[PDB]
Parts: sequence; C-alpha cells; structure tokens
Amino acid sequence: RTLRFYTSKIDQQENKRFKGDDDIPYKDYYQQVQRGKQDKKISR
Amino acid sequence: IKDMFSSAMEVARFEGAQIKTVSGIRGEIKRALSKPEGHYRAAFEDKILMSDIVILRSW
Amino acid sequence: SLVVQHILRLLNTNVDGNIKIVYALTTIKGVGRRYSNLVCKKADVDLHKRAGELTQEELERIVQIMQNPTHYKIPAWFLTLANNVESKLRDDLERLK
Amino acid sequence: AVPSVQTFGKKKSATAVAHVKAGKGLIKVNGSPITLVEPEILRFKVYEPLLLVGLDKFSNIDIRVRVTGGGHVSQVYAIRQAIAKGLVAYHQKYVDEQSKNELKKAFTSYDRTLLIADSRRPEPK
Amino acid sequence: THKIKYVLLNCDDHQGLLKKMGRDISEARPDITHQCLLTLLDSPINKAGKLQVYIQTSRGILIEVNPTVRIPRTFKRFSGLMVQLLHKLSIRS
Amino acid sequence: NDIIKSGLAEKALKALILQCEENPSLKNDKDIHIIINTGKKMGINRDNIPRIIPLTKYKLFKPRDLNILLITKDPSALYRETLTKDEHTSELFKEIISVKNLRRRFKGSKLTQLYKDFDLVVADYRVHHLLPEVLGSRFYHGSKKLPYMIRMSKEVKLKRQQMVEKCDPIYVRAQLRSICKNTSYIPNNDNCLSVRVGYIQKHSIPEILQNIQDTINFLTDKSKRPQGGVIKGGIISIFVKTSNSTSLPIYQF
Amino acid sequence: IPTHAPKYEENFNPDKKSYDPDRTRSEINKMKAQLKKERKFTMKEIRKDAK
Amino acid sequence: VKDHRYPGLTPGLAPVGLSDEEDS
RNA sequence: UGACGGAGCCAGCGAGUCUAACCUUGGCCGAGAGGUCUUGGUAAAAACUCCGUCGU
Repeated sequence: RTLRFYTSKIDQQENKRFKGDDDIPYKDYYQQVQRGKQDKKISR
Repeated sequence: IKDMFSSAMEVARFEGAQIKTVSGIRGEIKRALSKPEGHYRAAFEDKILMSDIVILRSW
Repeated sequence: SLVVQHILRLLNTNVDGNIKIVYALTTIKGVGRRYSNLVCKKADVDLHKRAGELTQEELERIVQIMQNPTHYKIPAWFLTLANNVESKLRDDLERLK
Repeated sequence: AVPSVQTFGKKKSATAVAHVKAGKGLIKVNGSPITLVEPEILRFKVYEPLLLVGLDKFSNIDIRVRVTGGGHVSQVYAIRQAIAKGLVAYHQKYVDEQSKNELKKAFTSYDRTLLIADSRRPEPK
Repeated sequence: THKIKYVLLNCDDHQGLLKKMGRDISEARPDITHQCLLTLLDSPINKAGKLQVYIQTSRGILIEVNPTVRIPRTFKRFSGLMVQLLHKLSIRS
Repeated sequence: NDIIKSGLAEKALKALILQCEENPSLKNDKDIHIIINTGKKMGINRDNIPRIIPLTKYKLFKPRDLNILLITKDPSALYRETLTKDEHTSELFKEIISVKNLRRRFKGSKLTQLYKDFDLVVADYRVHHLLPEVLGSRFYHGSKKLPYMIRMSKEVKLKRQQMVEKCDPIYVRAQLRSICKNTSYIPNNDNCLSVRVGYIQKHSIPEILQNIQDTINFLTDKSKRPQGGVIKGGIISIFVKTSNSTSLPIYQF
Repeated sequence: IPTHAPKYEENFNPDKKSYDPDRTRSEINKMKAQLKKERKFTMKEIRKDAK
Repeated sequence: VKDHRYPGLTPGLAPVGLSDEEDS
C-alpha cells in the first residue's frame, strides 16, 4: 500500500542455494422398563 | 468345514486325522485355511451335503 | 488507433487463472466437478470463461455460494493386544515342549 | 425349387454358414447388410471377395451368412471364407464352369485362405 | 563395500581387510573418484547446465550423477553416501 | 388423537432421547421407530414393496437432503438425459444407473459401499422386481434402505398395445417429494410392524408424537385400503425405540 | 542450475532398517514381525510333531 | 392406476399432492 | 499407449432333489422345546470399436 512497503521489497529482492564452496547441512424410567422385561423373562 | 476347531493352530495338530459324516462318508483333514480362523479343508470319498454333520472320533 | 477492451485467491486457495472456472475451482478441497458446475450455475457465471477473466462481483458471489450453501438451497450431499497374542503363542509353544 | 448352395467357413472356433441363392445382390451377415459388419477397421477384409471378382456377378444372387463362435477377427475371416466358397459353389452349379475357373484363379491369386481353411495344426520339433 | 557395519573400502584405513579379500591395496582408492567428482560438478560448465557425469565402478556398476547434486566436501561423508548408494541403489534429495 | 394426550408417550420419548445422548453404543442411532402389535395375523406376505403412509402435519425430509439413487430401465440414455437437463430435476439425483450397468459395475464388496453412500433408493416399478438379486441381501434386510418404486411418466399400459416411453420431470419430482416427506411401511405375515416416525436432533417431541398419530390413523383407517387400513382388529400395543435401543411402551390395550 | 543436497543416514546398515519417525509405529512393526515369525515357527513344528 | 404386468404398482405407489407439484 | 461416463459387440469348457454367511435390537405365541416377525452392524466375459469430458 504505502510506497515504503515497495522499497522494502525492492531492497529485499537485491539481497535475495549453497554456493561456491559451501557444504551440505550437518545432522430412570428407561431402566424401569429394562428390568421389567428381564423380570418377565426370568419369572416365566 | 467350520466350527470343529477354533484356530488354525488347533487344525495343525489334527491334519490327516480321520473324519466321517452322519451319512457314513469317510474323509480326512487336509489343511488349515488361513482365513477365517479354524476353518479347514477335507476331502471325502464322495460328495457330502450341507445338511450333513462331520464328526471326528477322539478319546 | 485507440481500442480499449494469472492467479487468484479463493477460499484461501491459489487458483490458476488460465484454467476454466469449473475445473479451476475443483482444486479447492471439498469441491467436486459437479459441485463446481452447480456453484457456477448458481453464480450466473459463464462456465466457458477462464478463471482470470472473472470480475470481482462474480468471485464474491461464488464465495457467498461456497460459505452459505444451505441459504442458496444447495443439495445436501454436495455439502497391546498384539503383545497378548504373542504371549498366548509363547505359552502354547512352551507347553508343546 | 430355387437354385441354392450352402458353404461353411471356419477360423479358430468361429464358424460361418452361407446360403447363396438366385436373387438381386441382397447380401446380409447375421440378418444385417455387410456395411454394418464390425469392427469397422477390418470391414474391407469382408469386402475382399466382393471387390475382387467385381460386384456385377453378385448382382444376380443373394447371400445369407450366419456366423457363430470365435472373436471379432476370426468371425471376419469366417465370413470372407464363407462368402468366397459360396460364390464359387453357385457359379459351379448353376453358371458356366469357365466363370468358376476365373473366380478360383482370381481368389487363389490374391489369398488362398479364401478357399482353403487355415489350420495352424501343432508340429513338434 | 564390505561389512566390518558396511564401509567403503579405503586404501589406508582398511589394508588388512582388503588383503583378506586378496585385492591389491594400490587399486583401492575412491578418493581419486571423490576429487574428480568434486572438480567436475564444481566447474562452471556444470553451473551452465552442459555437463553430466557417469561413473563406471571397477566391479562393473554404472552410476549416473544428476548435474544438480552437491557432494559433501569432506571425504568421510562421501564414503557414507556411496555405501548407501550401492546398497539402496538410489539416493534422494 | 388419544395416543398424543396420554403422558406415557411423552415420557417414553423423553427417556429415549435422553438415553441416546448418554449411552455411547447408541451414538449412531438416529431414527425413531414405533413397533405396533397388530392383534391378528395381517396375512400379507412381505413383497419388499414399501407402502407410503401420508404424514399430514409435518414433513420428515426433503429430497434435497438425502442421497437418492435412481435405477431405471435399459436404456438410461433417455431418462438420464431428460432428468439431468431439466432444471427441477437437474440436481435431484445423486446418480442415475441402469439395471445392467448396476449389475456389471457393482458386485460383492462394492455393493456394501453403495449401501453406505446412498440414503434413499428409488427405482422404476418395471425393474423393481429384478433388484433383489442385484442389490443383494444387505439392502433388502431390515427395511432401512429398501427401494421405493416410482413411475417415470403418467402414461398407462393397455392390453395388446405398446406403452409409449416418456420421462416427465415434474411428475417424477412429485413422487420423491412425497416419498421423502412421508413415512412408509412394509406388510408382513405376523403381528409386528415397524414404521419410522422421526429423526433425533431434527424433530421435536410434539412433532414425533403427532406423526405417530398420523401413522395410527392411516394404518387403521379401512377407507385407505389397500395402502392403508391393513391393521384389522385393533392394536394391542405400541412401543418406541431406536435401531439399537430397546422397546419403550407408549400404549397398551 | 538449481542445486540440492543429498539425503542420507550416517552409519547406514542395510541389514539394519530405515529409521522410522513414529516410535509407536516402529515398535508395533517390531511386534507384528515377531508375531509372524513365531506363528510360522510354531506352526511348522506342530506339523512335524503331528507327522 | 394399475399395470397388469406388475400388480405391485397399485399398492405402495407414491401419492401425489398439489403442494408437491408446486415448485419450492 | 491415461481417468470418468455412455453406446455397439464377439467365445469355449461346466448340469448329483445338488450351491452355500456371521454377530446383534425387540414384539408375539408356546408348560417346555422351540416357531414367527422386527431390527442395526460386519463379510461377500474381458480385451476390443465408437462417442463426450478432463488433461499429462
């Protein structure tokens, strides 16, 4: 937006890949129903 | 056959064991099926039916 | 002598302008070709257009369709034991001896 | 009884039965004209007899070919063999034998398979 | 390569071992291969994308080197790659 | 409307709704079914043809909501072209497949996958009786995804004449809206009968209770035969349950 | 030309296995492999004794 | 509506109503 | 020398009244045995030719 922003990018581009001689990196109602059915089956 | 055994390791013990059905058809336990567990293959002298029940006599 | 007539961001996704709107929108996760076709049809955007040629209002309409599908009546469908077994085997093996 | 002759063509499992009878050049394969025989790419193969001896001879006969078995290619070869054998047989029976000789010479000049079955019988070595 | 772990045979480090295999220690120097594979990839021609390297191992192995690679400069790592390279048949970025 | 007034029906459904939230095993159980004990043997063999029960007060679902599969007569070119092009039915169907295309492409484990992805199965009534062999036992066991027969066009078949083949998009959409909004039931040669009445987290307790009354009226009303009025001789009892939860009584004679 | 670094594991041993990121994944792989061996060896020995 | 080939059409046909035909 | 969909189309062997799941939710009848229904989960000709779409 601001012109200052673009200048930052432009300088960053100039400063902007190992090169030369570098090396690689080191390393409850329900329950009432249920009993009721069982009691009927049991009682029979 | 199924439900005779529970795991393939059990079938291992009884491979070659003599078997027969209700009808009187004789057979042999051939090998243990890898899937499902316990199922195995048997060869009978004649074609068996589904309704038959295969029996192994043990002591 | 005077005659006056590449990438876009949509739902946090980079979409290539050169690709057709339907198959360019397919890249967005959770969108199928049929869904992108329906979204374009609802947006009243010509499917023949390329993604770059889209205007701002068309892209906003597509975003509104994407974010509020129910509001625009989009169809809904578019929207340890091993060690125990080893121990059992060990017990069986030792017993076999 | 209308003059009619019958012939068989065979290639692998494919078998074709051809009836050639006095007619008007009405030629059909499995109840459809030749032009619809498939695959398209090999259609001219079935046309090989028709074009060789000239369409004028077929102008006085009708050919019915019924084909079963085999795949596409073997079916095509069965069709062409059946058509050629039927044409020669009819020319022998109800046309001069001179034309029979001319037909056989043209066919055996192009490709003998049209007349003799191509059986790649095994040969041990 | 030979297991001791597996190590790229060296003319100096492994002299007793190679005698056991019976191969002459004079012809047991991968360092020359290191040096050549250092200078070649480091030349401008490689940087210009016009140079590609192939290696023919004495045992008969043919290795292609993509121009992109950057081999380590110290010999010891390079031995590490080659034993990996010969066994897995490939190295990834 | 008595079954609505009785407080037991309210109490049961409240208990059932509380349960499905609490018990993990019921986390996947979403539908509410009512089990009706017909007094006598209804005497209708299970034909696997769903019969729709009109639920007047409320709509269970809308066709847009569900995955719908359409199984048509061969060739599907006419029906697929007609349904796809027309705006009303353009997006109505998840997939359209002919019978032979269905048999060839899907077999075995693929059939199970088809079962999961599609929520409703609708088929032309001509090809319905062929489906049991093709779809398999999973579709035709339990009645959750049992296919619904539909009619493509209002044309009728006459003796000694050939039915003219047409596809009528507006007619087709009319049935699927009826199917999705209204519940259905399948007769069988026994007392029991199960009818879906609601969906948990979507339908409020009065709505489910009202829907149950609609099911009872249509099913006991002799005037609605043969689609309705199959429960002759009264109802001994009704229960309410989900797929895996147990039966909670709501009415007893 | 772009330049990329080689990936490698120092002191590599082909008999030894690819290092796995997830210890649980590595450990269960160890357990499954042990299970397959012992099932095969026990299964083999059972047959011979039965014979 | 009845089809002599398929008696299964007559029972369990989807009822069609005026609300259904009308567009949403 | 792809994927998706649709369309066309071609074989030969094979015929024992014999051919083929599992685990569940509940209702009813029955002294019992069991019978029936209801219910969710898990497992279980091709090449070829033509047409249309995407695109490496």
